[PDB]
Amino acid sequence: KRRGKVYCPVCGEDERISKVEMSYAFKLLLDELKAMVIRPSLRLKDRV
Amino acid sequence: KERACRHCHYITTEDRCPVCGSRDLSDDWFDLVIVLDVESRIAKKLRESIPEAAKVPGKYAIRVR
Amino acid sequence: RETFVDDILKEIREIIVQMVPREAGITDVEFEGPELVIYVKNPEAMMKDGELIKNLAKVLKKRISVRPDPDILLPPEKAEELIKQLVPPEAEITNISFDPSVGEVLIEARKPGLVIGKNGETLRLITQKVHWAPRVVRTPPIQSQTIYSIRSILQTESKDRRKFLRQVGRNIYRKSEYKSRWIRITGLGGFREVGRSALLVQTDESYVLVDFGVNIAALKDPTKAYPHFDAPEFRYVLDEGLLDAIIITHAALDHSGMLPYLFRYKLFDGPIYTTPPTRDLMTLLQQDFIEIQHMNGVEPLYRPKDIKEVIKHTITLDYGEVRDIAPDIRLTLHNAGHILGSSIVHLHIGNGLHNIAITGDFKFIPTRLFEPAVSRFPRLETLVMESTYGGSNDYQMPREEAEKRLIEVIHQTLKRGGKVLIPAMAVGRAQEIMMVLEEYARVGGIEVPIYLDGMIWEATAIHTAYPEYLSKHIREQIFHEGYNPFLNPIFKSVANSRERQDIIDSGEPAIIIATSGMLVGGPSVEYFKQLAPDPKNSIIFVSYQAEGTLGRQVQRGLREIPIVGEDGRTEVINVNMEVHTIDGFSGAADRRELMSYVARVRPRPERIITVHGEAHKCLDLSSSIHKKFGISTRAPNNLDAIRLK
Amino acid sequence: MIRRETFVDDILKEIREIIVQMVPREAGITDVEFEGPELVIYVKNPEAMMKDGELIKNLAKVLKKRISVRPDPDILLPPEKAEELIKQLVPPEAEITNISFDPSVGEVLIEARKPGLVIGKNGETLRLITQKVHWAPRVVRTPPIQSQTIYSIRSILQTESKDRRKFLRQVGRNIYRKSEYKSRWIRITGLGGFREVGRSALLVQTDESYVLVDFGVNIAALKDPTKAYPHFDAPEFRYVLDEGLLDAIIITHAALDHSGMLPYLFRYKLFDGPIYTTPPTRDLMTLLQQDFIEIQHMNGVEPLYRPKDIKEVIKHTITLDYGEVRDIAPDIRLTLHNAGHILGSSIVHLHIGNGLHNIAITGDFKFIPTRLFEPAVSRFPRLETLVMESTYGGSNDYQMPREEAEKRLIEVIHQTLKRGGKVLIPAMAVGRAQEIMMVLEEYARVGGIEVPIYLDGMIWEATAIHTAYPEYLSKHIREQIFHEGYNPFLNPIFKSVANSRERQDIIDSGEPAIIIATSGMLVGGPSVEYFKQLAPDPKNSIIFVSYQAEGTLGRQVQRGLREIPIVGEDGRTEVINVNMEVHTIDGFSGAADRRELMSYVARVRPRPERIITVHGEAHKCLDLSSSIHKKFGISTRAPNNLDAIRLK
Amino acid sequence: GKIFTVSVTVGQETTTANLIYSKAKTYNLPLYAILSPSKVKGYIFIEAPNKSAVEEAIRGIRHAKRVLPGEIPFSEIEHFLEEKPAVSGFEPGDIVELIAGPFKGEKAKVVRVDESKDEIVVELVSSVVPIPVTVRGEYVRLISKRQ
RNA sequence: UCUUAUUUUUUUUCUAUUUUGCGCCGACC
DNA sequence: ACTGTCTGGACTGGTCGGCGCTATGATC
DNA sequence: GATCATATTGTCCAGACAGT
Ligand SMILES: [Zn+2]
Ligand SMILES: [Zn+2]
Ligand SMILES: [Zn+2]
Ligand SMILES: [Zn+2]
Repeated sequence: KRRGKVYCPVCGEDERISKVEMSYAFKLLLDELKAMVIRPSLRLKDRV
Repeated sequence: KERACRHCHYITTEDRCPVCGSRDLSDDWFDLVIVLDVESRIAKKLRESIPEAAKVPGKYAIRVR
Repeated sequence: RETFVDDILKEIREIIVQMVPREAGITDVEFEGPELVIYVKNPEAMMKDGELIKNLAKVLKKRISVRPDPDILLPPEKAEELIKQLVPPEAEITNISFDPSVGEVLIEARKPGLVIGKNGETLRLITQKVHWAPRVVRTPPIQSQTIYSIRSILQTESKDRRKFLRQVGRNIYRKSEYKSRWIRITGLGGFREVGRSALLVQTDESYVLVDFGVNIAALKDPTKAYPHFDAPEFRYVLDEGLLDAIIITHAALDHSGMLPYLFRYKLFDGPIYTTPPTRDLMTLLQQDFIEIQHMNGVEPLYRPKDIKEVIKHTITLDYGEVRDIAPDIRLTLHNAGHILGSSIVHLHIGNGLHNIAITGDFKFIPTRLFEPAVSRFPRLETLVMESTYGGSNDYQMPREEAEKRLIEVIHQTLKRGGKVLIPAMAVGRAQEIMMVLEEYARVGGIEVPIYLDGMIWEATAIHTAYPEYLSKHIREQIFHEGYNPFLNPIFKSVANSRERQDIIDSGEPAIIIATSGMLVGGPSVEYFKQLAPDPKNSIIFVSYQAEGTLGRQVQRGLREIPIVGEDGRTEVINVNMEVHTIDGFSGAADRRELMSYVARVRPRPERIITVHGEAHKCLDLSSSIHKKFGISTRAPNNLDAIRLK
Repeated sequence: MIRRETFVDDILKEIREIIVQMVPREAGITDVEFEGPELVIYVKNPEAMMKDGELIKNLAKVLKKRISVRPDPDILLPPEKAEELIKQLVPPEAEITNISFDPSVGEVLIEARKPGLVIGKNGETLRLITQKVHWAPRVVRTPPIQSQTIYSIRSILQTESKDRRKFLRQVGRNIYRKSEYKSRWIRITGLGGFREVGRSALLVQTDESYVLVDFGVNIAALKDPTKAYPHFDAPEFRYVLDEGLLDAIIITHAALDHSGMLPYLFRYKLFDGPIYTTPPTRDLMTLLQQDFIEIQHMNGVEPLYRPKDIKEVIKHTITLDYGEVRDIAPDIRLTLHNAGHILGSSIVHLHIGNGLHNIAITGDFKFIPTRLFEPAVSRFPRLETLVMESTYGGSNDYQMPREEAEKRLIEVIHQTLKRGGKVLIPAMAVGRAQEIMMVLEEYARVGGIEVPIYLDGMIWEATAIHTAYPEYLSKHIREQIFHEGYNPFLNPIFKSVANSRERQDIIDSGEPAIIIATSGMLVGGPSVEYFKQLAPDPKNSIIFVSYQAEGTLGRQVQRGLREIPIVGEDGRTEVINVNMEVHTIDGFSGAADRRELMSYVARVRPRPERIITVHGEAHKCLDLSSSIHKKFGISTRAPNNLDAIRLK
Repeated sequence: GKIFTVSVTVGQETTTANLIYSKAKTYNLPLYAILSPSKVKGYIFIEAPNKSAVEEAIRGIRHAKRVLPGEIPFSEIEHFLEEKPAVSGFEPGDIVELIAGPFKGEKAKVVRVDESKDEIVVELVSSVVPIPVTVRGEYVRLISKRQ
């Protein structure tokens, strides 16, 4: 918010970032998987 | 207080040093070493590094600052 | 180094028991900062009259603090009742706090004059009847968050503050009155340049730092943003911990910006002597600087805990109070007149050996807000002077017609129903504009409200908390009369963005005092954006405008300024409101003012060092003073040492 | 020594790469290292290096460093075979005296009477010697007059070769700890000798290096340590000494005011590192320190330092020649130019940055061509700041010309020695005594006198050093030494006395002679003995050439008092009638007067931006600075002690 | 004499060693030697003929957890009883972390290191302006070796 | 009677807008 | 190729209400 | 007295595995 910009720290990619609506429980599950040394890669798809 | 000698590196509670008979005492010291036997290997290692240390059973040190 | 503090304390106790009556019961005599603290068991016989205390202070040359011994102490729940009964009800006491570790009672009251006493006898009577050494502080009529935070920090950290004060007193009096073999002045910054000022007074015994600051303009270049840390003398002083004290001339980023940086990396652990208004304004400005540095995306210079440590290591000195800050160096502060708490630093080295007067930022003409700068000293040998407006053609217009033009522009703007937006600094010109507006509205000229936004309310509250540091007219109005110029009902403060939006949408005429002259941040940008399309409004600039900023762009006559709006799209500001530039409210001394200060200073200094300004301006001012008065003038660069004696 | 960043690995790698790309692979380069300001290259086959003389010059120009090519220790001829090969190769007229070997670095030291024949034209012999010996040679001059000081210094250097080599390697690593660096700021601070005479001390401070110049002691106020010693309480000096950041020390000339405090640092281990100077300055300053500690020991006061720290100073001394540019710091280049004050007196030229700034510290110097020393070099490649002495910067400081003083001395000798008297000329061992005896020898060259001249005291050592270093003398003396077969210092009229028997015999003989003994202002030595034993004699005249300090025997004699109370050993006081004749000719001084200083300021090239006047009285320094500013318009300053002036 | 390891509470190894020494003095134990280096935290070394004597000597002390079954060769602890300054092995240009002092929990880079004064000079990497500070040689720890 | 070192101009403000977890017990559908 | 044995995982959901716990032996 | 590092390491069903 201070910089006002969205970027991927592991990768860079200051341009190709998309907003995804999902449950906060799913975000917590992804955080748990990352803490368990598991990398979930979300392959985004167009809504149409 | 707790003080350690600078010559023989002995740890004593009172002012007098009853092992080497010197009048230099340091309030800062680390590496407490306990000697119980004359022939013990760490006592021999202390002797070759500090010729005036590890002569009698007690407390000693390698470096004094 | 060797310390003779024990022998000095023993001889001081011997002198006391020779002079002070035996029945007083002297138990302990110690050093707290630059003052001498004596603990007694029978304060009734100690201070039957103030003549004995005055004689003791004159003989010992110490700030005598007589406190009851902690062996006897009245209970706080009863001591509060006795203090309330003893203090007249006219002085509205707001808070009473007790320090039992060292017997002290802090009385935060709205009228400290009645609590302190006609000649200080009320404090003696209170500490006689209740057995608690009193310290009176002023309750500000306008509540201030920074002052309350500073007081809470000083109260909750009484143990650390007392230990620091005791160690400072032990370090100061390590030896008796010492005649220095040599005195040297070194400039680590602010020499032939503007900003990042830093002065070093060096003797064979003690070293003193003066107004350590930062350079906002050259913040992109670390070499020019900060005072030179590669100076061998400064490296030696900081490395061996020989810095006896730090003195801040006035609260500004070029004079106090780099102060918390030393405490961030534990490079300094001594005291910082400054006036209370300077201390509070310096913490406010440092907090603001850290906030905008953290917003801009760059790494902040220091954490707020470093500012808290600076507060814990700050010693408050009033105007005209002489204190021993080093075994050969005495320090006093005089009214500079630039901003609130601005102090000209007079350093007396030796017993008449040398005297240095560092003016810093100051004003010589009598302004409405502050008294004129003090041009009289008991002794003066070296004078370090600012050269911000030292050029030959640098002639600021007089204040009278400048304020007349401002008043008439405001009147014409409000006649057509427009809104007046006045961008200004956080301190300095803003409060002067408030005073001018209050004087204009007191006679019935304008009845519209005046809105103060963006930390100007905090500066106004700090100004209210210290009225004795203001001008003679304001002091007369506040103390002798029952009217406070800052407490006018026209002055209003916002609470959130909703109140600002209500003010903007309001159709009635109003005057808005913004927070940023450049219109870079704060509510100034929002007010400019939401009031520019209306042609009835007007904007008045009271400060210089920097290139590349919104303020300079709108001052240059740009009728359409493209800016980055929301959604990442360029939105234009159609500026149809009137633009005015009245730069006659600057708090810096004019070239004529500097010449008058040089001509009217008493006694005439042996040498004058022109600093705090551009190199050409400094050289021109030094040459002009040398040609006019014949005084030896020097304008050295950075890392230049001058041997005064 | 202290430990620094030491980025010398990358610099050495770049130097090795350039050498490989330039020097042919047949040479077989093995090692490249730094010894002080010198670059040392060890190669497997030196038989493919000096076949063209331009290769070494081109390599030195490309690398911008002095290159000393030495063979590897593996390829080393036996010392006897190498010594006999060197002796047979050189011409017999070279007269090689001593040959010393150092197999650790494979270096031969050849002390010879005529170094020019050994070196040859453009070093063509010096390289070719290696082509038959496979040893790196270095030639020094054996003086015609045997010198104890020079021989002792050479023996100390040879016996301590390992420690000297380690110290040189450490100094070279410290010098090149960074690449070509431009300093952000340059300042100079006067720890001593500023607005005062004696105990001079200059400190040049940059953001990377700190250089000390002309560190010395004051003997006028030796009872007070504050007024006699340089300011050790200066924060910059304390920071430099505590952290060991003093990169180098340069001595302007050999004097107590410029080299007295040098052994004090080594006695208390305050500073360790290189001391850059000229060989005559080093030898004469060692002699001066030795006599200073001897005086302190005989006076009953505690000596300032022992001879062991003097030997340590000798072991930590790097000798440079006139006009030689050397790297003493990552940003500072040091050059020594002729000064003309005394033998080995060097004007210091510090070039800081890549043309960023240039400082010229003249110190004591002379501009007129003296009979023994060449005039000071008034031309520099670049000049921005000039530091010059102001000992005679007063308005009335206009000394008579040297011709008048020489005529007065010659006529005084003529009217005194025709009556059978013995002229006594007390003078300093390093100062104007050499000029006096040069004038006497020139007068004796005509044939108008045949009397002997006795060099009692330490004058013999100074004359031996002068003979060992004739290239530092004037152009006329250098011509007469090199391109002509006669030595003015080797005149048979010069005699040396070793003990008291010969001096007593020549005192009691009554034959006319000229005695030149060193005692300062008759504070102690052979000169006071000569005066006491020649006081009843009325047919001889004493000559005073230097200033006489108040309260001394020389001032009492100059005042004309006929009853001089002189204390003696074993109790009591030796008070006798004095029939001595007193003359005062203050014209042989090696200090430039006001006119010479103004001429040097006018004729210096290029004109410096600022001129700093030091090494003189406060009023004299202020008057000289004001006169220069009024005449030439240069911004002149006369700072006091502990004053830092930022240059750039 | 065989070397065994005794695990103790961190920060009070010297107190447990002194307690074991007092127990050996007042209880006639066949203990040959006891060593407690300051650098090693939470463990002490005991030279004894067998591990049984070690576990008997440490028995009864609540601050002595257990005795490791293995036997430490003397070459592993030979370097512990050697006179060597803590500043040795530190070269300028690397990065260190300051364990104690006013700069506690700070990373810095070594600029100057000397063994005579048992001190080292470090420049803070987090400081925007380079200001060298001095700190005791035993107060730093090497994190990455570089020149 | 003698070697191997170099030398110079283009970046700006004194500051700012609704307590989890663990475990137990009981009851209801 | 069969056969008994060792190891691992799950044990319907939801709700109302309560009870109770989440530091301490040295150090100056 | 007020603080401070450390604080131990019931059954049943199904899949995999030595043994004969
Ligand atoms: Zn990515
Ligand atoms: Zn002992
Ligand atoms: Zn300022
Ligand atoms: Zn001199």
